[PDB]
Amino acid sequence: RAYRGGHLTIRLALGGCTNRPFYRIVAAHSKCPRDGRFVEQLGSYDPLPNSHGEKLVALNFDRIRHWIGCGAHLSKPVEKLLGLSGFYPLHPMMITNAERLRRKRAREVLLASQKTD
Amino acid sequence: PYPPLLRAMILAQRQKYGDTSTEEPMLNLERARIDPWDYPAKLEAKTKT
Amino acid sequence: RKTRHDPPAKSKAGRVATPPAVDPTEFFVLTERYRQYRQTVRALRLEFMSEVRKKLHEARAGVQAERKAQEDAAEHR
Amino acid sequence: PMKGRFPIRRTLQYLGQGDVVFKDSVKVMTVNYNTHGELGEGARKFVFFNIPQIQYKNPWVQITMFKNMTPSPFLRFYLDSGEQVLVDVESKSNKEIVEHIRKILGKNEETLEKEEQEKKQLSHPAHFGPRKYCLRECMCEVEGQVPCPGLVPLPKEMTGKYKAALKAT
Amino acid sequence: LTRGLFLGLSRQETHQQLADKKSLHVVEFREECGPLPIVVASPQGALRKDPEPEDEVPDITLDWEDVKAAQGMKRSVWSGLKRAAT
Amino acid sequence: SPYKDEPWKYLDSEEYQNRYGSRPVWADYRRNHKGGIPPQRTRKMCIRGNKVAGNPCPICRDQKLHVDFRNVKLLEQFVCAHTGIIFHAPYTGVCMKQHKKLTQAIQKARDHGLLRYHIPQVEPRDLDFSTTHGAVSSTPPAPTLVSGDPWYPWYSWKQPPERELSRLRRLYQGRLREESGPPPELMPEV
Amino acid sequence: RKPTFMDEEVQNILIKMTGLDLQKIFKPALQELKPPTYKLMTQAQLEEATKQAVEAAKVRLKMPPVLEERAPINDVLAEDKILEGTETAKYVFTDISYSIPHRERFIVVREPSGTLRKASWEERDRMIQVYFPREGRRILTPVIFKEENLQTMYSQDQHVDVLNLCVAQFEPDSAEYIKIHHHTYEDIDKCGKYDLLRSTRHFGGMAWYFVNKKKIDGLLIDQIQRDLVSDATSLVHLYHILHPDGQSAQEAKKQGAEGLHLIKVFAKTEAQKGAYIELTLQAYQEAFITHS
Amino acid sequence: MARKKVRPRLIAELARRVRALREQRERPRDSQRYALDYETMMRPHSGNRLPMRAW
RNA sequence: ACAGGUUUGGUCCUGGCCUUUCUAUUAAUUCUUAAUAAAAUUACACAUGCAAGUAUCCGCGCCCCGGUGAGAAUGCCCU
RNA sequence: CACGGGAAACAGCAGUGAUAAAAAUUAAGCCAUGAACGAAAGUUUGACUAAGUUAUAUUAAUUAGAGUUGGUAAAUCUCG
Ligand SMILES: [Mg+2]
Ligand SMILES: [Mg+2]
Ligand SMILES: [Mg+2]
Ligand SMILES: [Mg+2]
Ligand SMILES: [Mg+2]
Ligand SMILES: [Mg+2]
Ligand SMILES: [Mg+2]
Ligand SMILES: [Mg+2]
Ligand SMILES: [Mg+2]
Ligand SMILES: [Mg+2]
Ligand SMILES: [Mg+2]
Ligand SMILES: [Mg+2]
Ligand SMILES: [Mg+2]
Ligand SMILES: [Mg+2]
Ligand SMILES: [Mg+2]
Ligand SMILES: [Mg+2]
Ligand SMILES: [Mg+2]
Ligand SMILES: [Mg+2]
Ligand SMILES: [Zn+2]
Ligand SMILES: [Zn+2]
Repeated sequence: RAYRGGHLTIRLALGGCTNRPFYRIVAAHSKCPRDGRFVEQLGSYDPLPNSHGEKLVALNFDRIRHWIGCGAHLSKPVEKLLGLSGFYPLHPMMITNAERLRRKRAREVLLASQKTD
Repeated sequence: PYPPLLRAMILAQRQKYGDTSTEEPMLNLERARIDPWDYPAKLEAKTKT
Repeated sequence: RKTRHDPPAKSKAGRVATPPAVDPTEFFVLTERYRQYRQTVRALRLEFMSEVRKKLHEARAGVQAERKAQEDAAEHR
Repeated sequence: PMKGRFPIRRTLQYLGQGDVVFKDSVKVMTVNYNTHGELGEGARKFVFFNIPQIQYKNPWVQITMFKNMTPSPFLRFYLDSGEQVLVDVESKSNKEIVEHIRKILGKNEETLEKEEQEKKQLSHPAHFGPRKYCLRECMCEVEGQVPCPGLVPLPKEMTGKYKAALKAT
Repeated sequence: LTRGLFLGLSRQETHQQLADKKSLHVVEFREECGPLPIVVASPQGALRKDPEPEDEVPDITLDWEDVKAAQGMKRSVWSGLKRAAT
Repeated sequence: SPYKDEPWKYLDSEEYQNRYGSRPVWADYRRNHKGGIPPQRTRKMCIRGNKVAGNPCPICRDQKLHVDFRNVKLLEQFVCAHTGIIFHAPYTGVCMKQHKKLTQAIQKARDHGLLRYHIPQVEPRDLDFSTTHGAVSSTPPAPTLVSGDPWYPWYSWKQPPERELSRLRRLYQGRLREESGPPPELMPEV
Repeated sequence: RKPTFMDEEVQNILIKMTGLDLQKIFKPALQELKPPTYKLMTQAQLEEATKQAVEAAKVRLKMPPVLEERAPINDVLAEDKILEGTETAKYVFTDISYSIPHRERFIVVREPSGTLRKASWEERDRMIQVYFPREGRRILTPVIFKEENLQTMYSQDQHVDVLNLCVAQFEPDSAEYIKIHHHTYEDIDKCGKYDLLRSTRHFGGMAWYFVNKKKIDGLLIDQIQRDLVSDATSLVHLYHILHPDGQSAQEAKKQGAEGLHLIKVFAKTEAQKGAYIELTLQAYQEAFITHS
Repeated sequence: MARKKVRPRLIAELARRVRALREQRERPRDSQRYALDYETMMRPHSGNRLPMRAW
């Protein structure tokens, strides 16, 4: 329907099943609902590991770069997914929470070593 | 340098069309200059051109 | 969700938000990582803009399109 | 269809098997014909048989009949650019009229499979959603992934209530 | 029903009689066998060299129930009912 | 059942030929129902515990019949010879549980090759078979890849200037949090 | 200039090798049947229908390509030790579009250690199947291609269906396709079941495997037993084409041998059991001279 | 869209007219708009409380 | 519709009604545990609690999500 | 329609009266997706996620009751 404003957004749409989520990579309007009407479905992302132990991601490269080139904004998880893809550089939130896991796990190692004594 | 997999498409596309030259493709940043946050935004209405 | 004409909550009327504590060195490296991150993403985005301009300009006025136009006109004649 | 002199021409197979598709600039197609004389027999058979097929394959193109005004039957094509194409029939039979129209102004065969080829690009197999537009609905239905919780129950360790119970204890 | 059924099945025309009355070969085109021309009957006697007149629009009597079944407009709930063994 | 691990022995037995003969098992069974049209769904399960309810199914009235992938002669009776599809449950007369078991058994037999079924001739997947493209062939490595350095200089950690730390301490005084040093290179495990 | 499978000489050799059996190539199949269509045809229309069925048979016996074993893909596009422990599983990124051919697609794996690398061939083909459905391929490796199930189908002489499942499931440059085809040709070589694959499009594959594996003995015995000897010396000429430096080829060039002399030279020279080929050819010669 | 049974609404245009007239007449001055109470840090005109980083 | 029951001392034809098949709400009787899907009497009136905030003040958002089918033959498709 | 007048508005999430044959918790979190804001750590979100209740519907078993027995239409003996 007709909205007062908003922008074009490439984001993750949550469909799927109870305790089995699924995100469809969706280029749509910002002001529409999460599972509402979209412009184009680009890709998919499987949040769960399979029998092969793989999390499976599909991206429609030419259409994604066309939408970004004509001005589609990206959300934080899809920039994270593109940073892991290597079409975009690594997202500094992945960088900083990685170093936060390094600091936390090193502090846990030190706490375990102190609790051993 | 490019992000690596985009750099892989650049190498693959030039190898597909036969460009033998192995020069590293470079992303140029003269239009990428970003004025930081405490610049005061223009409150005057921009004239459409 | 709420609406323009409804009153706000009485409990949250006297409530103001609290920003979290700041780790200064981590904040500074974080701020830099956004600066050259947004630099790289901006350069990539204007590169995709140039690609969109190239593809649209070719789809409008490509040499193949004038051959198609000349061929269909010649066949019609 | 029991009624009618030739009941087979009113079926969907006859309407869909007539292959004449005009160009996009074609707007008006006009048949002036006569109902007397052996000369207009081919034009009368053309009106009786093929104009439903051409009108089915070109729903937006106007097609108009006129009877007994001009002694010789003819067809007249009115285009977008004011262009008037006259096809004169006096002794040509129905199939010759069909190939004559399809050769003067129709759509080329290669243009037909390319038109259905960018028509078939719109339905990409990699999309997901409803059955009416997409092949799959769940990602669950794919053989290698996690089976769907409405058919195969999930293990306890993945379940959110067990996660909340272990976090609260 | 019994009298009409026996009259209809006694007025049945075989492929041998059709080939004898037309003096032409009759060919069965199976769909599971592809484009292979299975010949099931052959005209004994003199075989005619003149082909059949190919009419662009055949003149046959069509049934509206059969055409409606072919076009998929038969949405009756009793047509697709699963039933017992023969 | 004394047969158990071999279900085809009762199929080859003399008692099967004496009772059923060359006709299938479900040929002599007739389902009782409410009118001239049977319901689309049969009885769900016919034996509940030790109790056999009413007229049993053609499989279920003979307890020496075993629904398995090992016997092909039993499973062929529920598969059409010409059409090559599994017969539906109202066509035969078995219960829904044994019909699901039959469907799984025919699927496992076709996956194990014990039952013939139609395999269409399939064209090769791609038109041109080329490894020459850089998607499958190896690309030359990056200058940052051969040197062992991260892809960008800012992927690692850099010690910030002390005047910038003092400036951030001045701007966020009162709400400050304790600073941390460089991160470890490799984590140890618990 | 080594001989390849797509050369015109070897293609026409295999086309005249496989023969044409209309009833065998057009068999009533096990899908859902429909009532056949009848028409009245003249004799000339009957040979017209027969000949259009002949080119339909030729485009049905358009043979599958056979290739060598592909090289594994071991290329790492980026290494990141900073994401060594952030994730437990591995990520697969797949290029999807309608206009890119499937060999040119980018199938890229992030390992849990943080390496951006190229995927291997098996997971690459698995991704191609998952994000591009087609009939005949299972995503996981089927149980049917285990050796016990292969021996079950081969004792039930289902070799044409096994090869059809192999070409439908796997890719011709893969290792599993090669080993399944080779084990099939070995077992039909041991059992002498060459008559099953005569009018099948997979005849050229086992002929090519035999001419590279230097086992022409049993196949030549089978062809002389089925009394088709012009195609047998066509097979010998195929052997001489694929082995230009062979002592049979030099003896053939020295003697200027015809077809039957060519078969005799091959049997006396390079056949492992040439006595069987010689006695079978002698029996064929005396039988054909007595009956003609 | 356009139909043959559309009726000429006037009150919506009149209300937009009166609303524009009233905002142009009673447009708030910057002094009463931006005057501040320095203990509560709460705006008497807009009802907004100041953030603590600007306190 | 693969049809069946039903007019008459009885037969044939025409012609209605009902049964056999599937789904959804309510009621009655009965009822053991899980998983999944769905929660639906009301455009009648509402006690109470929450559902629009963020941000170095300006600003930006504030039926955007979500809810309902009252009204209108409204409207579907296309420039 | 909403300038104005009746008049103090849940056709938001929960719940309460009236009414109807018609009966979900006056509940936990933004941990994940979307939205809003901010340069940003981040904040909010009765959307949502995870649950609670209900044979309303499918599946698995832990479970045995309901309908019917003149014909259509499977199936009855003795009493009143
Ligand atoms: Mg849901
Ligand atoms: Mg409201
Ligand atoms: Mg009646
Ligand atoms: Mg009467
Ligand atoms: Mg009576
Ligand atoms: Mg109820
Ligand atoms: Mg504000
Ligand atoms: Mg709505
Ligand atoms: Mg009205
Ligand atoms: Mg409510
Ligand atoms: Mg109430
Ligand atoms: Mg209810
Ligand atoms: Mg209640
Ligand atoms: Mg109640
Ligand atoms: Mg709460
Ligand atoms: Mg949140
Ligand atoms: Mg958050
Ligand atoms: Mg139920
Ligand atoms: Zn699912
Ligand atoms: Zn049973």
